[PDB]
Amino acid sequence: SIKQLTLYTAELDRMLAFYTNMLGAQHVHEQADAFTIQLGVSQIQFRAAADGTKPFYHIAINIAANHFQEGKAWLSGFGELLTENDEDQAYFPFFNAYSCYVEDPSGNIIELISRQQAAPVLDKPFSADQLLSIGEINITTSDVEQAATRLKQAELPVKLDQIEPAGLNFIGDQDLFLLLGPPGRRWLFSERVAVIYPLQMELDNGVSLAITETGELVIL
Ligand SMILES: [Mn+2]
Repeated sequence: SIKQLTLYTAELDRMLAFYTNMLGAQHVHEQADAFTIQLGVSQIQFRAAADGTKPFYHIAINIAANHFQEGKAWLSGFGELLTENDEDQAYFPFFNAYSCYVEDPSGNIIELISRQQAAPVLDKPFSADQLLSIGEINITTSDVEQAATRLKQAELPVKLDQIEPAGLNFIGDQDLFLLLGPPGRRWLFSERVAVIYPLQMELDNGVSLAITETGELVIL
């Protein structure tokens, strides 16, 4: 799992307000030029972006197998559900998962993903407290092959021979997938195209990595 994910935002105040309203004050902690949100076992720290930049990312959050429709209703309370092909939800056969989407104030593509066999069945109502963990984060890089190699050296599940430098590459198993790809292409459910912005993350296993502002994946 992702223990800590650090992202940048040009809209810190609006984002603070948005996530405090969505998740509750108990899940959000404000700092001077950053704040954190707790998503189950995962934390995201949003930091002030450099002037003249407007970073955004694609983040999917795991929810229970049996709570996709509740999650979808809940999400729609915070913004208009995104659509693709006139559909306001998606089914992904490869992940056997249902997904729904909204944009936050920075234009982040916030997905709720309900993995039908790779998530728990929770016999209990859905709420902000039932966001399980981070299920997806884009790793948008200036060198996909170099990135894949470093990730495998970091001992992450990478099938090097399958890596497509020009497309999206799913890295992981179970309930967490890093979306490794180049910039350029429009994200599903969004007007926005993949663009390199910096981030860093620490995994549950103690592995930590960074994407520099030029798109280099660097294993910290
Ligand atoms: Mn996704």
